[PDB]
Amino acid sequence: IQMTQSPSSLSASVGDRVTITCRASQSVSSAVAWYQQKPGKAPKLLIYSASSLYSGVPSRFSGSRSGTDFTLTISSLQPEDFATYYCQQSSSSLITFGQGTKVEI
Amino acid sequence: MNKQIFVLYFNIFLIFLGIGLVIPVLPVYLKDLGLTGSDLGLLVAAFALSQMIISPFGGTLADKLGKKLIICIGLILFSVSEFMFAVGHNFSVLMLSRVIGGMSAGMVMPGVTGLIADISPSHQKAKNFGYMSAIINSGFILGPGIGGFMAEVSHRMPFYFAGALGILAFIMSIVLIHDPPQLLTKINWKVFITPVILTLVLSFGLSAFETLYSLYTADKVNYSPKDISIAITGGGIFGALFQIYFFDKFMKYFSELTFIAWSLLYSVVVLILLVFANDYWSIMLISFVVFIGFNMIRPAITNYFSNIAGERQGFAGGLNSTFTSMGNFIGPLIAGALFDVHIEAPIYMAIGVSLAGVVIVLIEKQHRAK
Amino acid sequence: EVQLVESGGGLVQPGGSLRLSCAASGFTFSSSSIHWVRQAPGKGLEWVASISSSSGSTSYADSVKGRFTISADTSKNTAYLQMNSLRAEDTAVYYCARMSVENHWYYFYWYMSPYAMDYWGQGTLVTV
Repeated sequence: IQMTQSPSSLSASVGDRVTITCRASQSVSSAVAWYQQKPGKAPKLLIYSASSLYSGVPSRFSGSRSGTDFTLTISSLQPEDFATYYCQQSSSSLITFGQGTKVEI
Repeated sequence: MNKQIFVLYFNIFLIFLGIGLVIPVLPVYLKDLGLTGSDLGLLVAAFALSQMIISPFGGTLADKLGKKLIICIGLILFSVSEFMFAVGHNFSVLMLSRVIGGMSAGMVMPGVTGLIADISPSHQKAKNFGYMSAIINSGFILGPGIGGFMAEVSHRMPFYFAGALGILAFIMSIVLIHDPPQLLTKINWKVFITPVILTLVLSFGLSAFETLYSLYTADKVNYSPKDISIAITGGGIFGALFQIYFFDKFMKYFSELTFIAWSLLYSVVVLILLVFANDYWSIMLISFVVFIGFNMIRPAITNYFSNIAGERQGFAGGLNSTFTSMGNFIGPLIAGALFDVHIEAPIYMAIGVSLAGVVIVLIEKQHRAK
Repeated sequence: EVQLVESGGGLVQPGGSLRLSCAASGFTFSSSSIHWVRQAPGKGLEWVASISSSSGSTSYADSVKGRFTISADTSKNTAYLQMNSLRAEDTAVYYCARMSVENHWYYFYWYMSPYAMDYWGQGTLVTV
C-alpha cells in the first residue's frame, strides 16, 4: 500500500497556514500518523490518528480526513517548525512511510 | 496453538454448557414443586439478564485489575453457583443460583476475550472470532445434551458435573494463565442494523422454542428429559454438520440474505405443520426438523457480521454476544407467559416473529437494490 | 523515565553480518512492540521490521522480506535485529521505536490502542 505525499518541498514564512496531503489508495481505516524530524535527530510523534493530538505536542497542529486524502494543518507557524514532516499508515502489519515534506523557513 | 488458548476456549464452552443445562431437567424441577411456566422461563431469563448486566462491569473489572484474577474469580463463582443450584429446594434459592451463575459468566467472558485479544497475533483475529462464535454455538447446542445424559441417574447430578468441571477449569487457569472524538463515530448506525436485528430475532426464536418444547412435551407427552435433550441436541448436530459440510454448495447458488430468509420461510412452514402435529413420533420428527433451521441460521449470520465488520471483528463479536444475550433473555419470559395463557400462543408468536424476520430481510434486500 | 538505547553499527563488509540491538528502559516491554525504521542519507524514512512481545508476531517490509531477522528477549528487555546480507541500499541511520499495543475495554467490546511510534532512541549508523 503505497502512499503519495504532495508536495515534496514547501517554503513558508512565519505565522501562516501550511497544509500537507498524504493520499492512501486503500483508505478505509484512519490509521494515519505524522512525524516531525529535525536534521540529525530522531522523529517525534505529532498525530497518531485521523484528527487526534499526542500529549506534549503544540495545539496548533491538527489532522483531518477526506475519503482518501489525509491533511495535516499547521494553523500558526513558528521558527521551531523548521523540520521535515512524514506521513505513515499502519492499517495492517505492514507499515509504509511517505516521501517527506522538507519545509524551508 | 498453546494450551493457554485451549483453556480459554474451555472457560467459555463450559459457561455456555451451564447456560443450556437447565432446559432439559427444568420440567421436573418446577413440576415437583408445581410452578407455572412463567418461572420456568424466568430462570434462564434471569440468568441472561445477569450475564448481560455484568458483562460491562465484568470487562471494567478485568481491565482495571487483571484478566487472570477476574477469570479465576468467575470460574470459582460459576462452580459455586452450579454446586448450589443442585442443593436447592424452592424457587428463590434457584433463581439466586441462576443469577450468580449469570454474573459469573458475564464477568468471565470479557476477561477471556481480552486475554485472547492480547495473546493472539494481529492477523489471526477474524479467525479467532470465528472460533469464538463456533465454541459459543457448540456450548449452546451441547448444554442440554450433557444435562439429559445423566439427568437419568438423578436430578441433581448434572449440576454436580457442572461444578466439578468448573473447579477443574479453575485449577487449570490458576496454573496456566499468566499476565503480560472519532472513537464512537466509526460505526455508521446504518450498516450493522440488519445483522443486529437478524441475530436478535434468531436468538429470540431459538431460545423461545427451546423453552417451549420441553413444556409442551411435559404437558402433552408426559415424558422424561432424556429424549427431549436427545432430540434438541440431535437437531443441533444435524444442522451444524449440514451447514459446515454443504456450505460449499449453499454459497454457490444462494446469497447470504436469501439463505437466511428462506431459512425462516422453511422454519415457519414447518412450524405451521407442527401445529397440525399431535402424535408422539410426529411431534418428535417435527421438532427435530424445526431445530435444523434455527441451528443453521446462525453460521450465515456470523459470516455476514464478519464480512460487514472487515477489520473491527472485535466489535462484531461484542455486538453479536450482546444481542445473543438480549434474545436469550427477551425470549424465555414471554414464552413462559404465553404458555401460561395458552399452549399454542408461543407457537403463534414464533411463526409471527419468523415472518417479521422474513419481511425485515425483504426490506433490506429492497434497500440494497434501490 | 522512558528511554531507548541502541548498540552496533559501523563499518560493515558487503554481504556481512551485524547484530543491531535496542535496549529498553522505563516502559513495559511485554505490553509493547519494538519496531525498526531506516533513514537513508538525505532520503525519507521506511519501516523495516517489527516484533510484538505480547504475541510473538513479526512483520517485515516487502523490500526486506526474508533478509533481516528480528527478535526480542523479554528477560533483559532487549530487541535484536540480525543482518545477514548488506549492500549499497542498506546504508542508512537505523532508528528504534516503540509501538504501544494493549487492549482497553470499552463496554461490550475490546478496542486496540491507537497506532503510534511514541518513543524514539538516537539511531546508530550503518555504512557499506
